[PDB]
Amino acid sequence: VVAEAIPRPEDLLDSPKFPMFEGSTGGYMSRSTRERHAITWTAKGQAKFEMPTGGFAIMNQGENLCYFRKKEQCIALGKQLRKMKIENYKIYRLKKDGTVIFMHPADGVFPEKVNKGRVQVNGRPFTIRGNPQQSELKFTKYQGKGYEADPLTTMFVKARVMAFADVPNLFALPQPNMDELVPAEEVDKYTRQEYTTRMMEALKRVQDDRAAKAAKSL
Amino acid sequence: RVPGGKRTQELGLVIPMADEDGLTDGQVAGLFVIALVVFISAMDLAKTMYNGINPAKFKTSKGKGYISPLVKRYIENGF
Amino acid sequence: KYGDQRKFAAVLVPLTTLVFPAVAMGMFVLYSFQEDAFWRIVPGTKRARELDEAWREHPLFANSKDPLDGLINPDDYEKGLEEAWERAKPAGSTVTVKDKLKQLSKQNNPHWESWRAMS
Amino acid sequence: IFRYINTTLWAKAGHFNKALSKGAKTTTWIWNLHDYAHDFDIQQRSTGLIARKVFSSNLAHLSLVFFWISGMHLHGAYLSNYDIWLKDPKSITPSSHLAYSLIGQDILNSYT
Amino acid sequence: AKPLEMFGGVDIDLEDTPAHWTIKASPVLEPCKDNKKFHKKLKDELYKVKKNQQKFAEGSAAYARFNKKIKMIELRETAYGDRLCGKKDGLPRTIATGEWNVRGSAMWPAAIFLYIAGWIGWAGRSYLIRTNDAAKEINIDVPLAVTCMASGFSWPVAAWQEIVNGEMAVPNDQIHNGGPWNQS
Amino acid sequence: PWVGPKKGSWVKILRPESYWFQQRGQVVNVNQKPEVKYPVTVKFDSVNYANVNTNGYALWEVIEAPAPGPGEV
Amino acid sequence: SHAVKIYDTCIGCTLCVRACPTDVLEMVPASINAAKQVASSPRVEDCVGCKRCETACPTDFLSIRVYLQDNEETQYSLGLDLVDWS
Ligand code: CLA
Ligand code: CLA
Ligand code: CLA
Ligand SMILES: CC1=C(/C=C/C(C)=C/C=C/C(C)=C/C=C/C=C(C)/C=C/C=C(C)/C=C/C2=C(C)CCCC2(C)C)C(C)(C)CCC1
Ligand SMILES: CC1=C(/C=C/C(C)=C/C=C/C(C)=C\C=C\C=C(C)\C=C\C=C(C)\C=C\C2=C(C)CCCC2(C)C)C(C)(C)CCC1
Ligand code: SF4
Ligand code: SF4
Repeated sequence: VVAEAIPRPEDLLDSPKFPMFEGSTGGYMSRSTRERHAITWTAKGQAKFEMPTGGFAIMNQGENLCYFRKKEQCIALGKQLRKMKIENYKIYRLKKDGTVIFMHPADGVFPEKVNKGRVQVNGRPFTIRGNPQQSELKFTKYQGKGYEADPLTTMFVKARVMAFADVPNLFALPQPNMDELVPAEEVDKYTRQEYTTRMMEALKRVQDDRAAKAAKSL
Repeated sequence: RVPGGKRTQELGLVIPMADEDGLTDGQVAGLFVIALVVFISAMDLAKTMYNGINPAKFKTSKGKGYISPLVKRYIENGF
Repeated sequence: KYGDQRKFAAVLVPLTTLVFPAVAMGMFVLYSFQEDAFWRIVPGTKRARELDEAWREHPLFANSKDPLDGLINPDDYEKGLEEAWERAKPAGSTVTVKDKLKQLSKQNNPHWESWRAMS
Repeated sequence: IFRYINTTLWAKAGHFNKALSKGAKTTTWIWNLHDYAHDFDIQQRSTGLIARKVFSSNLAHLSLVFFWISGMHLHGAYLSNYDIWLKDPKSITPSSHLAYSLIGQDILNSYT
Repeated sequence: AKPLEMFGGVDIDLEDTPAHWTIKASPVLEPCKDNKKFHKKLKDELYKVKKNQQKFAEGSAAYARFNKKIKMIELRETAYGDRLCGKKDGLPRTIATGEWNVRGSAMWPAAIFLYIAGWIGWAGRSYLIRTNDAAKEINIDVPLAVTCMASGFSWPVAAWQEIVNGEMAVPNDQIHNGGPWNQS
Repeated sequence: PWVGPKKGSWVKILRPESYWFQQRGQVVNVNQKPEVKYPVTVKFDSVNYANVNTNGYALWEVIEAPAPGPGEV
Repeated sequence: SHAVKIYDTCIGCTLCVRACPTDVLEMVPASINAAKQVASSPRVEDCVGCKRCETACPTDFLSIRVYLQDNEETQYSLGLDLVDWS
């Protein structure tokens, strides 16, 4: 798809592409706004239509060009044109510098028609109820945005919910020994792979002690 | 005073006013000194609450922190 | 006399109900145009980014935002999950645990917290 | 001509609007039926029916106003003190409106 | 020691006997036929209505209607004599203690209303059960509707026989419980 | 080999967010493609707030319940 | 900007795409329904939030969900006309 050369509306006064329209106060507010949206189309007959900004208009038998402040007005006019069997209309966003961005028929095929090369953006692979609970994701990446969680996080919190209901079989986290641990950070033994072995043996000692203590009055 | 309401007029309820001053200017100034102290301390507290905790202080601030010996006990006593 | 406290009032009442409120309103409208204005509730402020990074620099709060933080030995967890999936893998299925988790972590939400691009 | 004036649509409530033809699935259907009752523009059939409905409804309302006038006239002839008001209007309050002596409603009628 | 002044005006029975459990033994109330406020109120009613009556002509129909109203007022005075009214208002009271045997008791109206209200609800429920369609709710099947309306008289027995035989209620796992509160 | 409930067979809905959760509805059709995640199509007598009386459910959200009966959803 | 998410229950109606007044939604090929297509929201930065897509969605509960974020509003999500934020 080739973007056209839509000029800035303040530099294209009196263009032959402009349809005959009455002109109202509803048009884009100059002297305060510099971002304009332009919609172009090619018609077959001078059929009267309604401008999104109040007032009616008559197309041209050839090319047409209109400028609007908002993309919504351009899309409304596009739907109105498409109701009149007028395809091949393109909607551009004009930056303040004059950069032309091609917006509505982005890949050249209207969004209601399946086109190859598209990928489901903002897709979630479950029913809407499958979203994780907001309470589970507190102070994580998804603090108040449980609907933004990746499906792996949703499954992880679901498994956590499943686990944290069998209370008797849970493992209480041992209380840290603050007074005798906690040396200066430079005082470490390195041996990271040995540190997990130390984790294993210390947790084994904790579990054995807990079992021995429980097997006294239970 | 011009009273309003039925009960004040039909019971003769009156509002006495002391002919003296109440508090002398010196006492009011003494109260205003401590009010200014409260005001300065409250502005400082508002600043601290607005900025919040700075965790990156351990990279620049001197000292090495401190956990009081009871706070350690409260840590390891449970939750 | 019962008056003589109005000497304090004639200064304090005009001050605290006219001068202080006007100065406060002017200072508030000035503060509204700072880049730091309402940095705790308004998204995309510079100070919010600095505070988040300062929290992340603390050794305790490095991996605090990760929802999966906690696995003491993630290699053991992954190996056990792979072993359990091997015995339940349907017929000649070609999906492994590693790439399944990798593609279940990668979602496509470009418009999430995109306000972290101005400040 | 008049052979098409049939009662078959009296039982078929909501016939006039094609949005109500699906049947009363919800209670919103009742309120919509009452809301579209006089909206002749959106109801089914051609524009001639719109004109017929508008004009005939105007005539029906005119008959209703005439019936109201007739009721006022009969109240004045048979349920009023218009005689004594004619004889002495400055001492008699107009009254062509009585109340039955039920539930003590008799207390509403006053000396005119 | 004068409980009236001790409690700021209100008086206490101070006696523990079953004979005082009836409403008629209350010291707040008093039979209407020997209460001064009752006499004064209904005398004022008679006086006002009579004063209105004299304003009209003697031979008019309004005079006869006011005579009928006066007779109704006097009949009301003599009919409420056995009804209990407070020793300070004169307005007769309604008994809501389940007495079943006092003037103005609320047990008889309660029983009558509960019977007829259960009748209405049972007739409606029977019609809804026997017409399991929306078309039958807008276009009422009048023969079936009046059949259910007449059949509703035996509701206090049929409803209980359905309750105990598992034909009124439905297990919660067969109707929509409500909005989901969890899933993750 | 047919998969899912038979056509015209009543099923109880097990989708918690469904308007017809724990209700019953006839099975219109079941899509036989294994790639379809929600193949079971169920129609209901009671329409939801969108005035829609039919919806497609997953294979694990219909339990083949009996007929509703008199005065029962 | 709001957050418009499409869920697996989509059946490729295309009604949500047609109802959108700012071309936020589009149809992408897929293999999870008989229509072989699901909706997508590649341009939610233009989502005003009218929720017409939710009105048009016929699934039991909407396969497309729009989450309003008022402390997030941009000039496009507010439909600003008299004023430019660029
Ligand atoms: C709850 C606190 C409080 C409140 C609501 C008031 C209210 C009042 N005082 Mg006052 N006063 C207070 C505490 C307070 N006083 C204290 C503790 C002192 C001793 C220092 C005084 C000394 C004082 C004098 C000498 C005079 C008043 C006067 C007045 C009246 C005029 C307002 C004014 O200019 O005050 C000015 C008062 C001050 C500057 C003193 C400090 C005010 C308090 C301590 C601040 C509390 C603020 C509170 C936390 C709310 C903050 C949030 C706010 C932005 C919503 C008004 C009825 C005047 C008047 O006409 O009285 C008849 C007057 O002449 N006051
Ligand atoms: C000559 C007078 C006249 C005529 C011919 C019409 C005709 C019409 N109006 Mg209209 N209108 C009028 C006066 C009139 N209006 C006035 C004075 C107002 C201002 C209040 C309106 C406000 C109005 C609105 C807002 C709307 C219409 C609509 C309509 C159309 C359909 C009406 C309908 O189906 O309602 C059916 C009739 C009813 C629902 C009547 C119900 C009774 C009313 C609502 C309550 C009255 C309470 C009562 C007075 C007090 C009760 C006593 C109490 C003691 C119990 C129709 C073309 C509607 C439309 O879509 O137009 C195309 C529409 O939306 N009109
Ligand atoms: C004479 C004047 C009068 C009027 C106009 C009303 C009007 C009303 N009453 Mg009511 N009532 C009255 C006198 C009156 N009451 C008296 C004197 C008593 C005795 C103290 C009651 C006791 C009473 C109860 C206990 C209830 C009502 C209810 C109602 C409302 C529903 C109407 C109804 O039954 O629908 C027809 C009935 C149905 C559609 C469903 C059936 C429900 C009824 C109550 C049958 C239940 C029978 C059941 C087996 C026994 C229940 C025991 C216990 C729960 C009380 C209605 C506004 C109901 C209400 O307000 O609910 C919100 C209600 O539950 N009334
Ligand atoms: C005469 C008499 C009697 C009888 C009575 C009766 C029987 C009655 C009945 C009555 C009735 C039978 C009534 C009914 C009523 C009804 C009503 C009144 C209704 C209402 C409705 C409403 C109120 C609504 C509501 C709602 C809804 C719809 C939902 C949501 C929420 C709401 C709330 C909004 C006796 C003997 C006792 C005594 C004497 C007198
Ligand atoms: C005696 C008395 C009293 C008391 C009373 C009481 C205490 C009561 C209770 C009551 C109760 C405690 C009740 C409960 C209940 C429960 C339940 C659970 C119920 C149920 C019901 C039902 C279920 C119904 C059904 C039906 C019918 C039957 C008919 C109509 C239709 C229907 C379906 C609705 C008083 C004090 C007032 C006063 C005096 C007298
Ligand atoms: S309207 Fe709903 S079901 Fe239909 S294509 Fe859009 S998102 Fe999918
Ligand atoms: S809320 Fe409105 S603008 Fe946003 S995606 Fe839905 S239909 Fe489009």
